Amino acid sequence: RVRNSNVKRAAKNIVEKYFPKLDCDFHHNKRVLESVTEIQTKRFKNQIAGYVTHLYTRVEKGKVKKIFIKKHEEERERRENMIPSSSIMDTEKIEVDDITMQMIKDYCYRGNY
Amino acid sequence: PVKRKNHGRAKKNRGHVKLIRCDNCASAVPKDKAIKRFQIKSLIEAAAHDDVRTATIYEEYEVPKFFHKNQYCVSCAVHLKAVRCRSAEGRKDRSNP
Amino acid sequence: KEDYVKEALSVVHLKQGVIGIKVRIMLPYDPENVNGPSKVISDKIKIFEPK
RNA sequence: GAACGGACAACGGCCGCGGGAUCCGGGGGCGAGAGGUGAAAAUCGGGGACCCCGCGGGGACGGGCGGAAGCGAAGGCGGCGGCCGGGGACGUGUCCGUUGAUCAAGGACGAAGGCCGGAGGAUCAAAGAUGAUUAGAUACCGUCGUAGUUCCGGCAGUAAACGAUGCCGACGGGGCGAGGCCAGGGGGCUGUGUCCGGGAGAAAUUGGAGUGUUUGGGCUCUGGGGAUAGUACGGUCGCAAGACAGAAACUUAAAGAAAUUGACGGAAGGACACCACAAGGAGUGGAGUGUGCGGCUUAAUUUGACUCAACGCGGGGCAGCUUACCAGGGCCGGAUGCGCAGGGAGUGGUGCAUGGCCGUUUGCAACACGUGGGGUGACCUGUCUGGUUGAUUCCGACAACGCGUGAGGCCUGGGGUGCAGCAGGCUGUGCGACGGGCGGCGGCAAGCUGCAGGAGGGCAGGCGAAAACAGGUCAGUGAUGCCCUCAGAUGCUCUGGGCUGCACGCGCACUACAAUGGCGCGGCGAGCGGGAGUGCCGGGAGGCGCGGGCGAGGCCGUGGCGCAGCAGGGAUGGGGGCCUGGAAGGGUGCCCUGAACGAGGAAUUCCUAGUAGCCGCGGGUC
Ligand SMILES: [Mg+2]
Ligand SMILES: [Mg+2]
Ligand SMILES: [Mg+2]
Ligand SMILES: [Mg+2]
Ligand SMILES: [Mg+2]
Ligand SMILES: [Mg+2]
Ligand SMILES: [Mg+2]
Ligand SMILES: [Mg+2]
Ligand SMILES: [Mg+2]
Ligand SMILES: [Zn+2]
Repeated sequence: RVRNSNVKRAAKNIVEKYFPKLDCDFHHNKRVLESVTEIQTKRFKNQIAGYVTHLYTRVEKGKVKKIFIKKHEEERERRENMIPSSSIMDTEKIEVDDITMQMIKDYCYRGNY
Repeated sequence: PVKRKNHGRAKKNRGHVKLIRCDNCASAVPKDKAIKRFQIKSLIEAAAHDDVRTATIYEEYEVPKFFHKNQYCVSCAVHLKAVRCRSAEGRKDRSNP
Repeated sequence: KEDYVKEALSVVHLKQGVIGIKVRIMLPYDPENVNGPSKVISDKIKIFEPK
């Protein structure tokens, strides 16, 4: 069945606040949920903890664009710092097409068609 | 009110466009107002094309095309669904897919 | 519903006829039951804080 | 305005050439149909149709190209060539020099249909005729067919002759186009559409419908609420049809415009459901009976409800009571304030005066606020293109963002077992399923779907939003306004009768029409509900006396009957025995009689798994 915003916004908060304490197995993922929240009825725990596992599977792939986890940007900034092959050194004697050089005739360098 | 900016037909800078007969209703519609769908399909349908390969005298026979200009009046063109039901803002589309 | 809304009915007899006035009031949650029910509504949840 | 230049042109008039198609004639072939339709008929067909091939005749018509492309003042103009004529734009140190703009009067042109005279007549086709359709059908559909459609000379002078937008002129944003001429420097003129803005506008919209209360460019025409009515009279025109022009009397408080929200649609597209359908099962309607409703009858056969949402419903199984009705008789709860006042009572009336409750929309998924945005505004967005879900459930894109009801969550029962307690075992406490896992679709996905695991993968109920409805209830009420009645009472009570009458119509059920059955013995036998058995008498029903205390149809085995209105069926009726009650039309038991009914017309209900159906049992009523 389809979960609602009372479950999905809840389970979004659980994976967002408490991501490292979670795991892909559901029964461990429910065992954190009584320890760390207060949810009254045992069916509605299973509604939430089920969708937490359905979130934690795709956040393990990192697919969701909304939620944001402290580990997942510090790993991202390592990926952000590419060893830079910027073409400012790679381009030598820049080939600029015939009319593009004429606009730079006042102050010019690296002239090629 | 005025429903369409061109008043349904493509007539601009004319006084008169000669009527044509509907291909389905035989109504008298002007050539400008008439819905025209030029269909170019093969003479033999695509289901039977394997059966004409076995039966041709000719190696590499090309099945000929069938050329017909369906010209529909407005009443039958919505009934034959040659023109699709669109919204009011969807009416101003002109491009074919 | 049986905890949180308490509803009332009183009837009025006037010159014109009978008027019935229903008052249904939602109660605020309070852990001490002097103001409302002790158990929360089942859809509401509490999340603790990580720090 | 005139000239000129190279271009451009479905501009016109005429002449000539040509194109294929429809129809007809004729020849040849073929051999039974063809035609036409939603379906058919009319019609033509062995006297050879249709179809195929050739020839011939004739009129009409230019397909494809053919377009938001050209031209013309408009109507209009589309094969080709030629002649005569016209046209605008462009280009120019050509000419003239204000010759202009707009118009009463007047004149010319003017689609279609129409008219006159002449020619012609293929198609189509008013009228007319038929064949159908239909309740009817003078129509729509089929066939035929005259005027007409065609040409020439004229009349006529009308169109939604529309851009529903007069002509001339000045000024005014960008973009894209497929015109023509010029220039060669994403150029200029002039047409032409389009898109987005500005401004305008009641708005739709709109490069004019802009430059308008900051109101004045010129000129012409028209309108002054609707209807009467584009009618009458007079006039002019016309062969006529009629045209032009054009009132009033009487009458009327609206008619109208554009847009919004609903509702509806024999509009298109979705989605969904056993008050749907398919695939099915059992039926109902037929029969008899039970019961309810109508009608009729009657002293009365009280009454509410009449589409789902009236009709085994009012927990409505009525002998009295109930009980409102009828025939009678009693009785006065006619208090209280000095015969009257007024209270009180009424199953009297009004549910179209009401409360409450309940039904129905719902077996739904809808409803709303805060703030912001769009619009002058009602309103819209939020509340959605799409995908998804039983769900406005969610994913997502998003002038919206955040919330709230409903949905969900929830509560109860059901299955699995952990612990605990205690004794057809009982009841506490938990656990257990979330769609989690996996595969494939969809991927910010929501989710869908298959399998594994599992006791269990949409279990059954419960509460159930906003809005409604003139839904039902005044006959549940010490819930009630108002009206009527109150002593010969519409009060209460008693007795009897009725609510159970019966030519008839209808709803829902029951038992059947039998052999997959029925009857007779033996054997085995449930759950809800947990109070009841016992001994004796009786053939049964039943009775009596003690008294902590229950279990079904059926199924299995077997005997008879053996396709029969038969041991199917058990209706109706007769005689007897009992029970309850004050009182039998009630119930039960015994014997006998032994009806229709041999599978039920048009129609029509319910239903997806421990379900339908079959089969009993218990409880409410009592
Ligand atoms: Mg015209
Ligand atoms: Mg012949
Ligand atoms: Mg004419
Ligand atoms: Mg004519
Ligand atoms: Mg003539
Ligand atoms: Mg004909
Ligand atoms: Mg006259
Ligand atoms: Mg309107
Ligand atoms: Mg009585
Ligand atoms: Zn048509």
